[PDB]
Amino acid sequence: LTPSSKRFQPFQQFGRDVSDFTDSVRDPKTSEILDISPCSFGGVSVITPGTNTSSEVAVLYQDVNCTDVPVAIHADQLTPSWRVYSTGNNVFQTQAGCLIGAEHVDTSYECDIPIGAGICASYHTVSSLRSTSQKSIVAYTMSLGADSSIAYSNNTIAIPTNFSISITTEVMPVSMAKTSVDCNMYICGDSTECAN
Amino acid sequence: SSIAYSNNTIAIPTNFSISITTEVMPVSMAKTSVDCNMYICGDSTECANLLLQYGSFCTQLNRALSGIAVEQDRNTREVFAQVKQMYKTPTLKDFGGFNFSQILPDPLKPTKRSFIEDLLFNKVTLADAGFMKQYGECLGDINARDLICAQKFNGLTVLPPLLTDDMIAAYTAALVSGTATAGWTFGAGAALQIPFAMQMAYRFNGIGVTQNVLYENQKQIANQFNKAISQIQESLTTTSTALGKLQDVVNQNAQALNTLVKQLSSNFGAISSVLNDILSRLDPPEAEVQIDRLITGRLQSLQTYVTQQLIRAAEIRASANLAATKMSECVLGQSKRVDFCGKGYHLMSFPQAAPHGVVFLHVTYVPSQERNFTTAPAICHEGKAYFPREGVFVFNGTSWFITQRNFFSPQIITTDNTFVSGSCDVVIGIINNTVYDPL
Amino acid sequence: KLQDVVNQNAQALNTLVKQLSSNFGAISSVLNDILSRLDPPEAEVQIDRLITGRLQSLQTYVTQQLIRAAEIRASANLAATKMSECVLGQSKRVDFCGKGYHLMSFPQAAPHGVVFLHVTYVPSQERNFTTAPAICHEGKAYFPREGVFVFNGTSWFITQRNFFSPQIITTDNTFVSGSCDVVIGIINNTVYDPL
Amino acid sequence: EIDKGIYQTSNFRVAPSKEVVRFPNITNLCPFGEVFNATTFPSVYAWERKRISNCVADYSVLYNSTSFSTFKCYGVSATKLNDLCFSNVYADSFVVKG
Ligand SMILES: *[C@@H]1O[C@H](CO)[C@@H](O[C@@H]2O[C@H](CO)[C@@H](O[C@@H]3O[C@H](CO)[C@@H](O)[C@H](O)[C@@H]3O)[C@H](O)[C@H]2NC(C)=O)[C@H](O)[C@H]1NC(C)=O
Ligand SMILES: *[C@@H]1O[C@H](CO)[C@@H](O[C@@H]2O[C@H](CO)[C@@H](O)[C@H](O)[C@H]2NC(C)=O)[C@H](O)[C@H]1NC(C)=O
Ligand SMILES: *[C@@H]1O[C@H](CO)[C@@H](O[C@@H]2O[C@H](CO)[C@@H](O)[C@H](O)[C@H]2NC(C)=O)[C@H](O)[C@H]1NC(C)=O
Ligand SMILES: *[C@@H]1O[C@H](CO)[C@@H](O[C@@H]2O[C@H](CO)[C@@H](O)[C@H](O)[C@H]2NC(C)=O)[C@H](O)[C@H]1NC(C)=O
Ligand SMILES: *[C@@H]1O[C@H](CO)[C@@H](O[C@@H]2O[C@H](CO)[C@@H](O)[C@H](O)[C@H]2NC(C)=O)[C@H](O)[C@H]1NC(C)=O
Ligand SMILES: *[C@@H]1O[C@H](CO)[C@@H](O[C@@H]2O[C@H](CO)[C@@H](O)[C@H](O)[C@H]2NC(C)=O)[C@H](O)[C@H]1NC(C)=O
Ligand SMILES: *[C@@H]1O[C@H](CO)[C@@H](O[C@@H]2O[C@H](CO)[C@@H](O)[C@H](O)[C@H]2NC(C)=O)[C@H](O)[C@H]1NC(C)=O
Ligand SMILES: *[C@@H]1O[C@H](CO)[C@@H](O[C@@H]2O[C@H](CO)[C@@H](O)[C@H](O)[C@H]2NC(C)=O)[C@H](O)[C@H]1NC(C)=O
Ligand SMILES: *[C@@H]1O[C@H](CO)[C@@H](O[C@@H]2O[C@H](CO)[C@@H](O)[C@H](O)[C@H]2NC(C)=O)[C@H](O)[C@H]1NC(C)=O
Ligand SMILES: *[C@@H]1O[C@H](CO)[C@@H](O[C@@H]2O[C@H](CO)[C@@H](O)[C@H](O)[C@H]2NC(C)=O)[C@H](O)[C@H]1NC(C)=O
Ligand SMILES: *[C@@H]1O[C@H](CO)[C@@H](O[C@@H]2O[C@H](CO)[C@@H](O)[C@H](O)[C@H]2NC(C)=O)[C@H](O)[C@H]1NC(C)=O
Ligand SMILES: *[C@@H]1O[C@H](CO)[C@@H](O[C@@H]2O[C@H](CO)[C@@H](O)[C@H](O)[C@H]2NC(C)=O)[C@H](O)[C@H]1NC(C)=O
Ligand SMILES: *[C@@H]1O[C@H](CO)[C@@H](O[C@@H]2O[C@H](CO)[C@@H](O)[C@H](O)[C@H]2NC(C)=O)[C@H](O)[C@H]1NC(C)=O
Ligand SMILES: *[C@@H]1O[C@H](CO)[C@@H](O)[C@H](O)[C@H]1NC(C)=O
Repeated sequence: LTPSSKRFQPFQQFGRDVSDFTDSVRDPKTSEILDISPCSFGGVSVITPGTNTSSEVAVLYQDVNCTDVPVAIHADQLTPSWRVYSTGNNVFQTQAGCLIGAEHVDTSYECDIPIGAGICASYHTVSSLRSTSQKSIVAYTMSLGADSSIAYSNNTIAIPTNFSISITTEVMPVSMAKTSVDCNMYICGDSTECAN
Repeated sequence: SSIAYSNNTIAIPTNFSISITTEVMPVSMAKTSVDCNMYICGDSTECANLLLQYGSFCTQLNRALSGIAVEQDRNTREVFAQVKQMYKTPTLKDFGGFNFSQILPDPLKPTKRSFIEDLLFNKVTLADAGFMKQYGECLGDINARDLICAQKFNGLTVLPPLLTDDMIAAYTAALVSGTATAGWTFGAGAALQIPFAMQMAYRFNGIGVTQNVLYENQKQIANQFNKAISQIQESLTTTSTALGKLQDVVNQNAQALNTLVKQLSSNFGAISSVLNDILSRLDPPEAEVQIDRLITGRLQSLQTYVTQQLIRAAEIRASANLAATKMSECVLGQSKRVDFCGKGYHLMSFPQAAPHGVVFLHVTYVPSQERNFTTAPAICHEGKAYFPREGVFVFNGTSWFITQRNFFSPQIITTDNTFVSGSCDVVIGIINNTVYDPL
Repeated sequence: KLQDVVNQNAQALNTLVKQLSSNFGAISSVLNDILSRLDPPEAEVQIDRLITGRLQSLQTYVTQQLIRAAEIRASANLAATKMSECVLGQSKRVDFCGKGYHLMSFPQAAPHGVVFLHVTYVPSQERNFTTAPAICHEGKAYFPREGVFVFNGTSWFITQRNFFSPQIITTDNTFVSGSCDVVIGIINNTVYDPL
Repeated sequence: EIDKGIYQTSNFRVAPSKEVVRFPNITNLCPFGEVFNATTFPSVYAWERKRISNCVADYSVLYNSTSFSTFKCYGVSATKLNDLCFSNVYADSFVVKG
């Protein structure tokens, strides 16, 4: 419940939008109009390197700035371990949202876990390597391809003096499992009354 | 149209045009996600418990939608990331008199996209700007409320693509630069450098016209190329429906999401469409009856949405596979398939990024200004029949000549031009003429 | 990819099985329970609820199967095209069979699929040269046929594009068209005459 | 057991723990003693309608005096009546044989 700027007709007690969600209410005691908002603001995504590998995670909040996440997720009502992911030192801002719990490095690698908007995540060793064996979730900009220089000139050509024989492999599905369903068995399988 | 079929008469073009046509192909759509619990029984614990009893349907629906999203990213990667080396944009964008300025990005412009790509990104209206909404933008006045906030309040969100428009523009710039400097060679194996005029002569050979036709008429061909690009830019700058297919994809997705939201107001045989009303009026048993009715209705509508999305994603995937095939066959090579790249004889092709799609500029050779001639299948010299190789016999007004089919260039009939086979009797329409012997 | 197809089918079938334990607003997910507890009328109410739920889940399964079969059919059509064009012929289409210049191809059977071994030619070890569009001999311009004029350190040669094989410039190697003035970048050189 | 990757998660973190109840301040309770305990009641054909407004409907006041052989609610539940506020209520009164 929050204060609202919604303007109400003199006698209407609540307001609803097209989906019939109750957007606003009027307080009977004070006659002020309050906005009602959903408890969960929007989607959150957990990034994990595999429970096999680690128990570390990163959290991505899709619609929020990094300044607004503790309010957006109601950190004061969460457990302290969630509040650890509400705010911190490892906080990064992406066009996908705010990403918390991943170290941001300026090296660009091939995409491993796609965060979005050009940002990927991985499980590299920490750059500092103080423990020399620690590994952290690392967030970086995806590398599109290898940098190459080709020199355009007039009156100069490049001609191959050699060749290689290459054999590559291409895997193609052509079929799937043929399945049959005896719907009478699936629903009311042994019951005569149900079959009727 | 009237075409006059005759024996022993042929039509041969004396001129040509450089034609640049444009082809718009969708390659992806909006990646959407649904928080099922938010959509049905969004803030109600009691309803959520009932939903748990109902089934594992929400896991399956979310799985389907996430598969679709990963497919969208795969589509874009397959179409655009077809080159391993990111060739740098050349400093000088004029090769042999051919102007690549409008195709390539401009260093002075703040935008990293090229001029034509700027026009394209202007053409499509929405480009998913409305779907994204920051925190706190949905609280406001009655006029401030819009459909996107209704989507947010009910668990329907749109995920951003993995590749940024700047990265896609970088891919297309690398492709165009590699074509300008390396030619067709970078498509397979290492990138060999070639002057643009020599690459154009190679393309002309691929069409069937000889190299000298390109080299002698180079200035005219360059001017026609530049004028065709200017016309492309002018047609794009004025309002048009060239990009109607991309807009159609956008509109379909937006309308589907809006219908999904509107279905929540729909009653399904319950006393009310609002869950809180029946919760606050009815005791838990009959409340569970009504709530189960509402759950069934909303689950059914969500399933409808996801099924239509799977079918649409299949259409988009077929389109993206075709676009990848065109990038391989039209951009990294010269295609001998008829009408696959351009209408004429395909010469070369350029990719441009468009919102959720690719635009192909196909450069083709179009014969024109045909002239009628009299022809013979063969020429009887002494006792032997002579057949042209890579040519056709045409009677000019004065004498017989041999010419290439696509371009009228008369040549003397020598023993090198034509080969000998058989005798004069078998051929129908053979005519008497001298065959020059260089020795 | 083959493993993905296998996994999708197995997972869909498992989901179909697990949906039977799912209640659909009936008192019980077990049909025998409501049959043994309730008299036929209210039993028919509950059983109709269960029937509708299970029929819906089965219909979901079959619709997903139709869509997956459409994907597999597109893949199999492409595979048949590749067998026609890569295995029974030599493809001039770029990147349709292999990355390089396609040379030949062999099929191998795989579980519910086919694996194509594409043999291709990949040029390598390129060398830079200086070139000319044409060669002005006496008053006439000479254009190569099936080659490029290339400047070796000593003298001009003509070679094919994909493999460096220098050849002497003879009248058989090159043809004559037009005059030296029109061409841009024409260079003076002798053209050997075999006679 | 989770493989590596990024997964959208549903909200399990935050749940309500407080209830805020906001009713209009109405002091007087509804005149059940006047409506139910009246000297005379009308006939069925001449049935009388009375409007009840600006009051608190607390049926517990009837527990030590009135029996209610029949008490049947249709649109709503009887256990919900204490938690509801009505925009308008009418009372029709008459007498019939059993
Ligand atoms: C190849 O394309 C480039 C486009 O980047 C051409 O450069 C541009 O040429 C136009 C035409 O001159 C210039 O814009 C206009 O010039 C006219 C004068 O004719 C003037 O009245 C207008 O107000 C405007 O200035 C423009 O400055 C110039 N540069 C750029 C970056 O657009 C180029 O001429 C083309 N041909 C080549 C390179 O041979
Ligand atoms: C219902 O209660 C509210 C209190 O919540 C009353 O509002 C108060 O009114 C007095 C007199 O006007 C003010 O001094 C207080 O500041 C008000 N309080 C608030 C919170 O607004 C309201 O008057 C009451 N209504 C009735 C009919 O008694
Ligand atoms: C989140 O941060 C962005 C900046 O990255 C804010 O966007 C700016 O908003 C101000 C105020 O409206 C504008 O003047 C700027 O032009 C915006 N910048 C950009 C790049 O869009 C945004 O308002 C922030 N959101 C919240 C809820 O604080
Ligand atoms: C082929 O057609 C083109 C297009 O009309 C001709 O190019 C024109 O040539 C005239 C002079 O003959 C110039 O004044 C024009 O400016 C040219 N136009 C363009 C667009 O370049 C060309 O001459 C014709 N060639 C032959 C052999 O017929
Ligand atoms: C070449 O000449 C022939 C005439 O000898 C042209 O054929 C005529 O074309 C006109 C065009 O409308 C028709 O109306 C006549 O019926 C045709 N008659 C015959 C006998 O062919 C032919 O069109 C000419 N071709 C070109 C390219 O000009
Ligand atoms: C095709 O026939 C024409 C006559 O219709 C030939 O005419 C040439 O005309 C010019 C100027 O009139 C003369 O200078 C040439 O000497 C003529 N050629 C001769 C006499 O062989 C023309 O040469 C013929 N061949 C073509 C056009 O390739
Ligand atoms: C091309 O077609 C013309 C028109 O039919 C043929 O000319 C005829 O030939 C027959 C057989 O010698 C004569 O009987 C007719 O009198 C001819 N008609 C005319 C109008 O000349 C001609 O023979 C055909 N040419 C070829 C090579 O088949
Ligand atoms: C091409 O020339 C030959 C030889 O001059 C022609 O063959 C002669 O045709 C006439 C008439 O049919 C005969 O009387 C001669 O006996 C033929 N000579 C031989 C050696 O066959 C032939 O007709 C000419 N072709 C055309 C189309 O006129
Ligand atoms: C052929 O020689 C030219 C130089 O004449 C090479 O071009 C240079 O390539 C290097 C490679 O990194 C670049 O750093 C230079 O900037 C280029 N300079 C010029 C003037 O081109 C070319 O790479 C050589 N090609 C091969 C295949 O060795
Ligand atoms: C290309 O130029 C080279 C010189 O850079 C020519 O050199 C040949 O070198 C061998 C051994 O040094 C001699 O035996 C040949 O006689 C030389 N060729 C001559 C003198 O013509 C080479 O021949 C040239 N042509 C190629 C490599 O095809
Ligand atoms: C290939 O490009 C070079 C470099 O621009 C050209 O060399 C220039 O030619 C102009 C015109 O004569 C001169 O004014 C410059 O001084 C030259 N620069 C250098 C560094 O030599 C060359 O002409 C071009 N070759 C062809 C065939 O177009
Ligand atoms: C190829 O050789 C010809 C003939 O020797 C050169 O043409 C001469 O060029 C000079 C300088 O421009 C003139 O003074 C002569 O009058 C020209 N002669 C003729 C017959 O045109 C030509 O320049 C040479 N080409 C190159 C690239 O050096
Ligand atoms: C219904 O109302 C009548 C009238 O008020 C009640 O009768 C009164 O009962 C009280 C005892 O509580 C006596 O002290 C009064 O003298 C009675 N008055 C009259 C006029 O008879 C009666 O008790 C009420 N019944 C109920 C169930 O509330
Ligand atoms: C995953 O668990 C297995 C034990 O079953 C272990 O052998 C393996 O090393 C683990 N993977 C890691 C730690 O990356």
